[PDB]
Amino acid sequence: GGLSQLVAYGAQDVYLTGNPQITFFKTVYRRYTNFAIESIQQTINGSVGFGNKVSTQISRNGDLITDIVVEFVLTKGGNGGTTYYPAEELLQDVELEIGGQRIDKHYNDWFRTYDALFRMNDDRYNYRRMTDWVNNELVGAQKRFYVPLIFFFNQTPGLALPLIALQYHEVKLYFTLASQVQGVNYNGSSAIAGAAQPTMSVWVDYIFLDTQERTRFAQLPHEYLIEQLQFTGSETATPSATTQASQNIRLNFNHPTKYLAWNFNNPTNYGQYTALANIPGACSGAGTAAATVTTPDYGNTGTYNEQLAVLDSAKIQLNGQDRFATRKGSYFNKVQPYQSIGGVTPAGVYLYSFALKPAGRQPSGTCNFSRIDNATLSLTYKTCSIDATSPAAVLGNTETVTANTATLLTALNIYAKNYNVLRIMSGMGGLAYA
Amino acid sequence: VGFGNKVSTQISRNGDLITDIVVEFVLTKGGNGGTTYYPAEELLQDVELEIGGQRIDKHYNDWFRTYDALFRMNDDRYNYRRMTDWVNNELVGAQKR
Amino acid sequence: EIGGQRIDKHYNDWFRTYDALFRMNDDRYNYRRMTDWVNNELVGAQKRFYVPLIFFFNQTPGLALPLIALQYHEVKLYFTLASQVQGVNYNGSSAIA
Amino acid sequence: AGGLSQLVAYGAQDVYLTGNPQITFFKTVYRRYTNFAIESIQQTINGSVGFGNKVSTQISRNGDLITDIVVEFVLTKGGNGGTTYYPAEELLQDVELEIGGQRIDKHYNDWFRTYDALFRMNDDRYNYRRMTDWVNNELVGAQKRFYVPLIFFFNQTPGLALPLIALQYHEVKLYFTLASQVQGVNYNGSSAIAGAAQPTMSVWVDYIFLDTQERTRFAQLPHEYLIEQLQFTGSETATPSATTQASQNIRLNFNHPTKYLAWNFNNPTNYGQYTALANIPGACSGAGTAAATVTTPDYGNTGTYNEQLAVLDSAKIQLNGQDRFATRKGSYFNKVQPYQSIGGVTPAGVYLYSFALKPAGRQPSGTCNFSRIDNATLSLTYKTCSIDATSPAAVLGNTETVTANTATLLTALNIYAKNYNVLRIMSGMGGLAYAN
Amino acid sequence: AGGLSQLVAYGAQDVYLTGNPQITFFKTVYRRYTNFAIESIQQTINGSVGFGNKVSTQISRNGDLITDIVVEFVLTKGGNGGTTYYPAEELLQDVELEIGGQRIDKHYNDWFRTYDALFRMNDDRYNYRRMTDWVNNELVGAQKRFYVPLIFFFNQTPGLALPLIALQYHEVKLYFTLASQVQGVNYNGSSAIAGAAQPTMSVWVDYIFLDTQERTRFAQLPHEYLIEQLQFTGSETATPSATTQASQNIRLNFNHPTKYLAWNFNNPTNYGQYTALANIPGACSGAGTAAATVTTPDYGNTGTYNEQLAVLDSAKIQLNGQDRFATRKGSYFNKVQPYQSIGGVTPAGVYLYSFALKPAGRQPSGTCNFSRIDNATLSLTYKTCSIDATSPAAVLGNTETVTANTATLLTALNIYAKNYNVLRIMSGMGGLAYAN
Amino acid sequence: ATVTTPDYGNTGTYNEQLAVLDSAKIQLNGQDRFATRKGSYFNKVQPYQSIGGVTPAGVYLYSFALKPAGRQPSGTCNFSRIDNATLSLTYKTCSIDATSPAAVLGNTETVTANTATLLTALNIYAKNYNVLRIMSGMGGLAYA
Amino acid sequence: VGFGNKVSTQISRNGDLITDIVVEFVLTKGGNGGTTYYPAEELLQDVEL
Amino acid sequence: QSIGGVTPAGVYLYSFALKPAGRQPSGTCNFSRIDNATLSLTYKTCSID
Amino acid sequence: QPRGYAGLRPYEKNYEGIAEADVSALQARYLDQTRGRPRTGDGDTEPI
Amino acid sequence: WIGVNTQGSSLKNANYDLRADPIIPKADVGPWMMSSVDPNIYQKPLF
Repeated sequence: GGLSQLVAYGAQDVYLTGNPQITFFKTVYRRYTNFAIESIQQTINGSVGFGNKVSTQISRNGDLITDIVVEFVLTKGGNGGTTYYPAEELLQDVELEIGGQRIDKHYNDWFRTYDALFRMNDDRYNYRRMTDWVNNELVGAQKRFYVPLIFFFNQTPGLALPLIALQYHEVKLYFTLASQVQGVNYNGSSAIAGAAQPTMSVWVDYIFLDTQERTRFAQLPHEYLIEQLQFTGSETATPSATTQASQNIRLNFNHPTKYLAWNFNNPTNYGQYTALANIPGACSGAGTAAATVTTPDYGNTGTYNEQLAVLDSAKIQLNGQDRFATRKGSYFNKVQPYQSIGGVTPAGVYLYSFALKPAGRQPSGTCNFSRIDNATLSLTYKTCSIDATSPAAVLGNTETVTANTATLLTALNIYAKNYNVLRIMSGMGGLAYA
Repeated sequence: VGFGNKVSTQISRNGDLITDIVVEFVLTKGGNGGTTYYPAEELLQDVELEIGGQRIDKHYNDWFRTYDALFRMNDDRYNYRRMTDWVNNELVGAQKR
Repeated sequence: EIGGQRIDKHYNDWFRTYDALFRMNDDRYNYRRMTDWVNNELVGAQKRFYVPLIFFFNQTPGLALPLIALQYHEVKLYFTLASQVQGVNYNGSSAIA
Repeated sequence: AGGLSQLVAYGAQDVYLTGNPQITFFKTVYRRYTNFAIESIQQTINGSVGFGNKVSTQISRNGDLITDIVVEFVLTKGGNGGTTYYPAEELLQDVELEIGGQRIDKHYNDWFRTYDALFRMNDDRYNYRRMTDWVNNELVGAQKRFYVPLIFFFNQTPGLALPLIALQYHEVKLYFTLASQVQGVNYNGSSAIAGAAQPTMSVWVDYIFLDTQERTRFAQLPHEYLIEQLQFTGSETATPSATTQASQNIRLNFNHPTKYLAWNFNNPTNYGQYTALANIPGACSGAGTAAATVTTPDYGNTGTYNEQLAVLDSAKIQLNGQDRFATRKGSYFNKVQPYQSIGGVTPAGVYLYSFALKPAGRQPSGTCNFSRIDNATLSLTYKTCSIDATSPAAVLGNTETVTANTATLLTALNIYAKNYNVLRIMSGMGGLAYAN
Repeated sequence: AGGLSQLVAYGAQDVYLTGNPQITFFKTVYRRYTNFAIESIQQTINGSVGFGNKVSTQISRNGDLITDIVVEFVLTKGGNGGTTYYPAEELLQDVELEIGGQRIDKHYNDWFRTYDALFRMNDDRYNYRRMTDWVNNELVGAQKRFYVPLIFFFNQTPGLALPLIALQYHEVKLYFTLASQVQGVNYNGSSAIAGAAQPTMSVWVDYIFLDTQERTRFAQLPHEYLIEQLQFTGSETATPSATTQASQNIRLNFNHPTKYLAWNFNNPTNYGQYTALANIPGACSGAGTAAATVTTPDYGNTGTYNEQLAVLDSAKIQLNGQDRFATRKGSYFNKVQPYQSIGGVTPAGVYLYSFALKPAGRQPSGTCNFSRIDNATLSLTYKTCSIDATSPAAVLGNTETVTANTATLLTALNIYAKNYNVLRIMSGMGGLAYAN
Repeated sequence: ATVTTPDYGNTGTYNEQLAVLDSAKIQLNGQDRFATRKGSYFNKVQPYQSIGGVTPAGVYLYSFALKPAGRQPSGTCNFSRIDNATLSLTYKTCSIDATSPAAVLGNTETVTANTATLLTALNIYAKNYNVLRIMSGMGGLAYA
Repeated sequence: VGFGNKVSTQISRNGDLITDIVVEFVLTKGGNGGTTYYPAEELLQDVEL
Repeated sequence: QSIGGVTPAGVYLYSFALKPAGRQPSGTCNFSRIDNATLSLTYKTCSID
Repeated sequence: QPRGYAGLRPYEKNYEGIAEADVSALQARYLDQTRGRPRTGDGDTEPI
Repeated sequence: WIGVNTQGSSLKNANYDLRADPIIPKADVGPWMMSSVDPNIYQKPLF
């Protein structure tokens, strides 16, 4: 049996097993510090409702904080298929403030873009179960959604924010709730009579440290290498059915950037990054007589069908020099994620990494835009020649074209993720670089 | 071995260390597709591990189901399901290991 | 197997081949008497058969395994029973009800 | 090439076989030996020979040592082929060996049959049969000279040649009892055969002639010869029944280091019948046809390997109330024991249990000393005799634990034990070394 | 209880078996041996092979030592099953062994038949028959390859491997004579078979390849091999009459320390026929039915154990006018001698008388030195050939002193003697120590 | 008579005409170990010379030992030191009509019954000598 | 375990000394009340120590 | 094992003692040193008419 | 001989299996005492 | 291991009566039949 393999040994094995360093059959576990984790509700200041601004202050219950989950309770304003990640749409934005300094900020669209690029498999599925209705629920159904935040300290304990080391500084979360949420209080442009206002609660998971560890955090200076989001909105060089639109955007970005990400969208419909079409799932009623290529099948707003995307090609130019050769939109949609993330990105969402592994915590190559005068994103759009109401026109067409309904994707959202340092000393914190 | 029976085995001292253990079963379908649910997992009601006569641990069919429900995922979970159930619409009389 | 180490392995066909070559005369006839029905027995007949093993220690006292010198090693035999036995549970390809 | 391709295939795995070689196979050494010759000499029988008569002979010191002894008999068939079964063996009812007046040993016609059943084999067995029976379909009136070799310890090997030369003041005598009846020769079952002839008999001894110095050493030096002896008691059987499995516990009144026990169950009136009669080929007179009678054997085919006609279900030897070995089935004693210890085939109804590794040789190889057992016993369980012997289907298709209704006729049990003793010869005299 | 109960039962009588033990049965130590390899190498045949031809082969010096030699033949059947009897054995009429131009030995087809009749047995004998005859009811036109192993002293044991290596200046050759006719192959009795194939032949020698040290010693050292030789003379038989008992005194022109004598009576017309023909099953062509004749044998069943068809009533061997042993009956030589000395079964018409304890072996065990005996004579008494061979009752029911009238056809007598001599090899040359 | 099913009680036979091996040789390290011999040589002669028993047709033996049936080493082929070892077989032509008795019984050396084609499996066995070392309560084979 | 079978156990070293030993059996009646007599006793043909 | 009498159905005993029926203090189970001694029961299905 | 030993088809001298005791040694007792009462441990000793 | 012999080779010729027999020391009187039976002396007799 197995012995016949052990004896099969010679010079070619020496590089693999000679003077062996490790085994696999005995693990040394590392003794760790003594700690405990508790989920504690924060008080929401202000008034919760659609379109309102509320805020919360994180209470000093524990020593460090990590995960933050914002609970929302919404009721369906219509039947199954009318909503799309509505809890995500609702949390329009969240701003992180430490010591009165703006540290970071996320947007509903970022949560959608981020998810589209970085979550995957059953992480992504379980993730949707917490922000949408995915079991064919009907009008009036009530659900509590759990929207995790994705600030640096909300992703790893390694960057738990040491509130204990911030005795003098408040840590606050400022939230903007959307004026409308699709399939909840509005249906496209129409209001839904009788829709309920949201119930909201913010939960913070706090780490309790024992004496030696707590003391070190409280007294020692720290430098936490964290990530931040940069974001600007732009008008899209709106696609046309007659030609190929083009655009060159100087990006007002800074800091060592692990990656850029972007999408084109129809601001009317949360998560719509692609054109509408009369092909199954691509529009409300798609595939039948009732199909309308003016309204999405909200429950199926996102798609992997690149025919409905609008980016033909793109490049990033730095101070007049090409950073890389121009690549097709499908490179940025399918290859980049293959190489850098290992997940599957929806059509209309694009990524370009400067990092070997942008999805991780450890720096693995960055582009420092603080040293670049003219960082320009060059975008070439597809020609919107396809009659979206004819599935044959869509499904049988060429690489350089898209749906006539693709011209509705008039908004452009460009994101960048970078590294910075959150310095903490003598009970206070703030960023090393602006 | 049979339904409702308690059986046991002593692990043979053939190698130096042991890791993975797989229990094989051969089951047949007593009805059509849609009638079973992880039947090999259901069948193995529980397993108790003993060293030198001392209990070390014990798993239950329900635990296997709970464990799977919580800790396996994606294609690991599907591949697991393939190893304990009939998932290609097999019919009555079908035999599977 | 000794101490978990495989020492040897024989097959029904080996016993037949071995016999065909190395046994003889009345030892062979008696062997046949211990493994078959040689007196024109009929259906339903019952007999106890004795199949001696042919491992080295089963051939001479000179090689008797020293269980006494194997204080830490077991001597074990493993057997596989045939899926079918001709004229006992099957007749060529047919099962015998 | 050729064979050299094998010689060059040499390495560490060969050292245990050929390194520092001790022997070769391609040059043998024969040992030089003494100068001796073998002469076959007729001895004088003292007494009348006939059926039921008892005679004796004294072996003359014609040579120095004696080995083989052959008793010649001449019989005429009292019926046709198929009516006799080893009749010269049956005829010599028994033989006693006496040295110095001490009884050294004794063999019985049945022992010769049991011994043969267990220890002779193949052509050795057939050739033996050719010297004691009619095996070429001879007919009534056919005359044949039979040779019955004796099986006393000095008849087994030159190595135990009896040193008559060293027994100057003691005589060696054999006593032979001739059976009152021999089947198919002077009686057919219970019926006397009119006109049957009385046997002609002669005893021959094969004597070893040694040279001057070899003779001197044997004549003058004391010698201790390791010999075999046969212990034997005949007894009744807990006769098998068609209604129940009979059982029996027989105290074994044995002594001495015993190599093995041997036994059989037989029909007291049919020589060599260790199995039940049946209407299956060879198992009864007329078997295979309408006239078959399961009260009389096909004498020429008395012996059989068909276990279904045997009567022992199981047996064990118990010593001082304790099991000596696990209870085994009758078929174990009949088939496996001799497979393991002898290498021949034993006929159904004949059983062996060895306390020795190689009981068929002369060299001691493990013994049970019954002189050190208070209460040895042979425990026997019999098969149920429920099978209708007149119907071959009933016989051929039956189960392990049953036998023929005619199996209850095997009422006799013969238990033998073969042991060692020492025959001490000194100053011209000799007798058995241990009394018990 | 159990085996431990036997060990504890120790007494005075165990001391002579296990006290101060010398050996154990449970620890066999095997001897390390010189490394070697065996290769079967085809030899050429000088001269076309066919019936009646004389051909020969020189053994090549391919290896160092030689043992087994097998002659292959391909024969065809000139009639159906039952028409042949050991035809490959018959075909190899003889073989001579010559070293350096001088004869060492010579074997003949009849010897191979006699040798087999006496010394092979059981399955060995059957397997041999399977290599020399057609034993599965093959039909006319059937063709197969037949093997006839040689039986010269070096062909029976590695211990006598012939040191071709030590015979650097002397060739070793085998000369073969093919029979002019072979029954059931090219002739049916006296009638030639039209279209009969001539035999294909091949001679194979098994060579031993020695390692360096063993090889060197054999090449350089002188050697002495104690070997056997076969002496043989065919002669006129005092053919039995139906009116009386023929008798004969045959001067035996034998020499050397003879191990044993052997002989047979035969009908030279029919190879292997050592007995009278008769109308009893297997004893003649068509025996048992309307077509039976006692002029032709059932060739496939030529050999028989029915002594009624044998021609020797009794015999003795005289040495210088002194009876060697008392006169014994033909069945003593046919049945008792081989029982005692070989352990196999000898067919009717074949006789053995040993001067040795173990004539079937290689180790000397008592011999008759005929080189010291002026007059060695075999004295024979024949049976009266008065039984009507065509009437099975007449044969099967006959008396000890008579045989079938057809016994008169056994006019040829073959007397053999196997003896020891020494083959000496030195300085590359060799031959025998004694000339006679 | 059906030549697709054996008389099970008489499955084995000594009738060489039903054998399927015409001839064979063993080749070691690209060179012949012995000259090719007929199937009947392996079936009848090897056993004659080395065992003294009688081997059924269809079963073959080639000994490297003088006395392979014993326990005492008497010559071995060490395949552990042979890079290449091959058994070379030649089969008989299975042209004989098995259902027509004369066709079998009266045929030649290189042919057999058409039913020979059904013997599709080949089982090759070898017996070698190793050392079982036992000491201090444990043991195993010296040469794994 | 079954009718006519020979089975055995090696007692494990769970404790230091042992006393009571009880063999459990599960049997099903092959007939009505009155047809059995101490059947678990009849079943345990023997036991060796 | 512990009493030698016969107990009616529905009444159960588990001894921590060698001889619970006697006065002598054979072995005992000290619950004053045991955190949550628990009796775990499994009931039969009451399906029979 | 033309081909030298390629070294292929190797073996390992004196390969013993894992030691398996037949005596079946007693199970090892624990090192942590039984968690009895957590707050009223070792009796109370009520007075008169 | 299996126990000493409380009887051994002594009970071959035991005393029927209860009066202890006079001990005869077995000491090879004859050079032929030696008679391996033991003496069998009573330990604590009736007296």
